[PDB]
Amino acid sequence: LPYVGDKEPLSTLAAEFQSGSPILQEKIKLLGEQYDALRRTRGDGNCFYRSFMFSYLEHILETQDKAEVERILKKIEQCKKTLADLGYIEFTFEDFFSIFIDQLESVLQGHESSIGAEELLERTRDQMVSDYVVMFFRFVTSGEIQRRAEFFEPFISGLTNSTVVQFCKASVEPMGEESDHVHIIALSDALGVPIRVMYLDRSNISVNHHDFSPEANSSDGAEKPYITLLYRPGHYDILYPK
Repeated sequence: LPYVGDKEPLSTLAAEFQSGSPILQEKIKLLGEQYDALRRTRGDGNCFYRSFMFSYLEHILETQDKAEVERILKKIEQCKKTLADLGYIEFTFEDFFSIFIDQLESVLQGHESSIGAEELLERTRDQMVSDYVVMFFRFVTSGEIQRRAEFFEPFISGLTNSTVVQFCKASVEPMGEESDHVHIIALSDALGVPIRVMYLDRSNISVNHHDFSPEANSSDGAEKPYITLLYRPGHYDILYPK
């Protein structure tokens, strides 16, 4: 029931699908040879954003990579400008920006408002913080898609049969609309953080993956991502390499 779960061994995912498709069972087995743990998110249609929020903040907490925080803060500030250039007035998003930025600061150590791993998890489980951080990612993702509407247009109208702004208002901005590859391209482009997604689906049997990053998403043609997510229909969970 919590928004973000505790770390589990991959064997619990394996037990969960012990009567499932043999293809899925073998992919889970392959997953367990490279990954030590899994962290689930509640399946409410915000899983990609919620799993990204936790794994990213936890990554900063554990690495104390202050230079990475400074980098994303610069990107976050330019996400504010893309939203303003599209006509979003600041009161529509300012609370989403300030709450996420507060978590970025809180997870860096050495000042009055620093927090630890337990309080971070506590905050990602609190709706009045977790949902605001999710809405930040949704607004940042929506702005990046609209800013590059002409580039995204053929892909969105091949997937759906709607315009770009239609897609953003219907399936990016509202809470509970689960993310697809268009969300993940736009978010990783907007924030500049690579994301590895492992696909636990029915396609030799292997677990397909894709690395989303400003470099990999470029149409002209790096470092392995430090965020790894597991995708199933309706689910994005956090994977921990071994």
